Amino acid sequence: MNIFEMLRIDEGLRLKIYKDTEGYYTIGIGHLLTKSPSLNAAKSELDKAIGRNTNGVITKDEAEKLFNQDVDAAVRGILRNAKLKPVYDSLDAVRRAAAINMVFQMGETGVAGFTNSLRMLQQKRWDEAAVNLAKSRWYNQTPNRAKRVITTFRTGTWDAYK
Ligand SMILES: CCc1ccccc1
Ligand SMILES: [Cl-]
Ligand SMILES: [Cl-]
Repeated sequence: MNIFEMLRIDEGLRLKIYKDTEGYYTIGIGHLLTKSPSLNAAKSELDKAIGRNTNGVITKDEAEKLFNQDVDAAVRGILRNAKLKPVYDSLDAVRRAAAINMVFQMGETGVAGFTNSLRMLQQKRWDEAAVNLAKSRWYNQTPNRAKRVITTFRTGTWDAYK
């Protein structure tokens, strides 16, 4: 199992603009277009991202291409973050995917706001980190996805995704 497969399960795939769990215009595999309430602003952003006049609809290939760029960016964001990098480099491969998932979902600032959890993961105190991760708006808002990511950090296996 890998990051792409993991995120494809967590995010789904939609070829027409839709609103995410927070009510924000998104498309494809969890690609946020804009936080603005305007559908046009969203369509504008979409056309700018695809490089053509899409009219709110994209193909599967286009979706996958945004997806590759977004995963790439998430990882790169982690590596560039002084607070995140050290933790990320301390993790094994499976857990790294859990870290990428979080950043992809909520951005680097967001995650960078989980200080205590970061420290606990860095110390490899899995169960404790798992409990601390659960005390968050993230877990309360998207509990089933949070549980899957949390189990992944807790166990270091893909069991939650099987
Ligand atoms: C807090 C989860 C995490 C860990 C390392 C890097 C990014 C994100
Ligand atoms: Cl883009
Ligand atoms: Cl959920």
